[PDB]
Amino acid sequence: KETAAAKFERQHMDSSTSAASSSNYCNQMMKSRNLTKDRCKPVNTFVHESLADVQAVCSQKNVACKNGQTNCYQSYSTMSITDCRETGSSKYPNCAYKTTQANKHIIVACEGNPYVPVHFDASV
Ligand SMILES: O=c1ccn([C@@H]2O[C@H](COP(=O)(O)O)[C@@H](O)[C@H]2O)c(=O)[nH]1
Repeated sequence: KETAAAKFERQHMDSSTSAASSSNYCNQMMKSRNLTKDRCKPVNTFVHESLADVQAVCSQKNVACKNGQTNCYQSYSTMSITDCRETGSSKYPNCAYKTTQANKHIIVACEGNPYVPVHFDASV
Protein backbone atom coordinates (compact mmCIF):
# COMPACT_ATOMS: atom_id res chain seq x y z
CA LYS A 1 0.00 0.00 0.00
CA GLU A 2 1.04 3.66 -0.24
CA THR A 3 0.57 6.22 2.53
CA ALA A 4 0.11 9.91 1.63
CA ALA A 5 3.68 10.50 2.74
CA ALA A 6 5.01 7.71 0.49
CA LYS A 7 2.92 9.05 -2.42
CA PHE A 8 4.63 12.41 -2.00
CA GLU A 9 8.01 10.66 -1.99
CA ARG A 10 7.18 8.78 -5.21
CA GLN A 11 5.75 11.85 -6.99
CA HIS A 12 8.15 14.47 -5.73
CA MET A 13 11.45 13.21 -4.26
CA ASP A 14 14.59 12.52 -6.26
CA SER A 15 17.42 12.70 -3.74
CA SER A 16 19.68 10.52 -5.95
CA THR A 17 20.63 13.49 -8.12
CA SER A 18 21.48 17.11 -7.31
CA ALA A 19 19.75 18.25 -10.49
CA ALA A 20 17.94 16.92 -13.52
CA SER A 21 19.84 14.10 -15.22
CA SER A 22 19.41 15.06 -18.88
CA SER A 23 17.17 16.39 -21.61
CA ASN A 24 14.98 13.33 -21.29
CA TYR A 25 14.94 13.36 -17.45
CA CYS A 26 11.30 14.34 -17.21
CA ASN A 27 9.95 11.95 -19.81
CA GLN A 28 11.85 9.17 -18.02
CA MET A 29 10.83 10.13 -14.47
CA MET A 30 7.17 10.91 -15.19
CA LYS A 31 7.04 7.40 -16.68
CA SER A 32 9.04 5.58 -14.03
CA ARG A 33 7.25 7.20 -11.08
CA ASN A 34 3.99 6.13 -12.70
CA LEU A 35 2.53 9.62 -12.94
CA THR A 36 1.21 9.48 -16.53
CA LYS A 37 -0.55 6.18 -16.40
CA ASP A 38 -4.11 7.38 -17.04
CA ARG A 39 -3.61 10.96 -18.18
CA CYS A 40 -0.70 13.29 -18.68
CA LYS A 41 -0.01 15.22 -15.55
CA PRO A 42 0.37 18.85 -16.68
CA VAL A 43 3.17 19.78 -14.28
CA ASN A 44 5.14 17.82 -11.67
CA THR A 45 8.06 18.86 -9.57
CA PHE A 46 10.88 16.63 -8.30
CA VAL A 47 12.99 17.76 -5.42
CA HIS A 48 16.75 17.09 -5.39
CA GLU A 49 17.27 17.30 -1.65
CA SER A 50 17.34 14.82 1.21
CA LEU A 51 14.01 13.52 2.45
CA ALA A 52 14.95 14.94 5.89
CA ASP A 53 15.47 18.36 4.41
CA VAL A 54 12.11 18.29 2.73
CA GLN A 55 10.30 16.88 5.77
CA ALA A 56 11.87 19.79 7.75
CA VAL A 57 9.85 22.24 5.64
CA CYS A 58 6.70 21.27 7.65
CA SER A 59 8.32 23.17 10.56
CA GLN A 60 9.17 26.29 8.56
CA LYS A 61 7.13 29.25 7.19
CA ASN A 62 3.38 28.56 7.36
CA VAL A 63 1.75 30.06 4.25
CA ALA A 64 -1.55 29.75 2.41
CA CYS A 65 -1.81 26.88 -0.09
CA LYS A 66 -2.82 27.64 -3.64
CA ASN A 67 -6.26 26.32 -2.80
CA GLY A 68 -6.50 28.61 0.21
CA GLN A 69 -6.03 25.90 2.81
CA THR A 70 -3.65 26.76 5.66
CA ASN A 71 -1.52 23.62 6.10
CA CYS A 72 1.17 24.72 3.67
CA TYR A 73 4.81 25.58 4.40
CA GLN A 74 7.45 27.45 2.51
CA SER A 75 11.09 26.38 2.81
CA TYR A 76 13.43 28.98 4.29
CA SER A 77 16.28 27.95 1.94
CA THR A 78 15.84 27.44 -1.78
CA MET A 79 16.05 23.88 -2.97
CA SER A 80 17.22 22.23 -6.09
CA ILE A 81 14.18 21.22 -8.08
CA THR A 82 13.12 20.11 -11.55
CA ASP A 83 9.74 21.21 -12.96
CA CYS A 84 8.44 18.82 -15.59
CA ARG A 85 5.88 20.68 -17.73
CA GLU A 86 3.99 19.27 -20.69
CA THR A 87 4.97 20.44 -24.11
CA GLY A 88 2.48 21.49 -26.79
CA SER A 89 2.61 18.13 -28.52
CA SER A 90 1.99 16.18 -25.31
CA LYS A 91 -1.24 14.19 -25.60
CA TYR A 92 -2.30 11.03 -23.77
CA PRO A 93 -1.03 8.34 -24.14
CA ASN A 94 2.05 10.08 -25.51
CA CYS A 95 2.98 12.47 -22.71
CA ALA A 96 6.00 14.65 -23.36
CA TYR A 97 7.72 16.98 -20.90
CA LYS A 98 10.21 19.80 -20.90
CA THR A 99 12.77 19.70 -18.04
CA THR A 100 13.48 22.98 -16.21
CA GLN A 101 16.14 23.00 -13.48
CA ALA A 102 15.65 25.65 -10.82
CA ASN A 103 16.60 26.65 -7.31
CA LYS A 104 13.50 27.98 -5.59
CA HIS A 105 11.75 27.90 -2.26
CA ILE A 106 9.27 25.04 -2.20
CA ILE A 107 5.81 25.08 -0.74
CA VAL A 108 4.36 21.82 0.57
CA ALA A 109 1.13 20.79 2.25
CA CYS A 110 1.71 18.87 5.43
CA GLU A 111 -0.61 16.42 7.13
CA GLY A 112 -0.62 13.58 9.62
CA ASN A 113 1.16 12.65 12.84
CA PRO A 114 4.06 12.88 12.34
CA TYR A 115 3.35 15.99 10.36
CA VAL A 116 4.97 15.40 6.97
CA PRO A 117 4.62 16.56 3.40
CA VAL A 118 1.71 15.09 1.46
CA HIS A 119 1.41 17.49 -1.54
CA PHE A 120 3.76 19.65 -3.55
CA ASP A 121 1.97 23.00 -3.72
CA ALA A 122 4.20 25.49 -5.54
CA SER A 123 7.65 26.93 -5.75
CA VAL A 124 8.61 30.57 -5.49
O1 LIG B 1 4.78 23.76 -9.15
C1 LIG B 1 4.04 22.74 -9.14
C2 LIG B 1 2.66 22.89 -9.26
C3 LIG B 1 1.85 21.75 -9.22
N1 LIG B 1 2.42 20.54 -9.08
C4 LIG B 1 1.61 19.34 -9.11
O2 LIG B 1 0.42 19.65 -9.86
C5 LIG B 1 -0.70 19.49 -8.98
C6 LIG B 1 -1.72 20.61 -9.11
O3 LIG B 1 -1.19 21.68 -9.87
P1 LIG B 1 -2.12 22.99 -10.07
O4 LIG B 1 -3.47 22.53 -9.58
O5 LIG B 1 -1.45 24.04 -9.21
O6 LIG B 1 -2.03 23.25 -11.56
C7 LIG B 1 -0.17 19.47 -7.56
O7 LIG B 1 -1.04 18.71 -6.72
C8 LIG B 1 1.21 18.89 -7.71
O8 LIG B 1 1.14 17.46 -7.66
C9 LIG B 1 3.81 20.43 -8.97
O9 LIG B 1 4.30 19.27 -8.85
N2 LIG B 1 4.57 21.52 -9.03
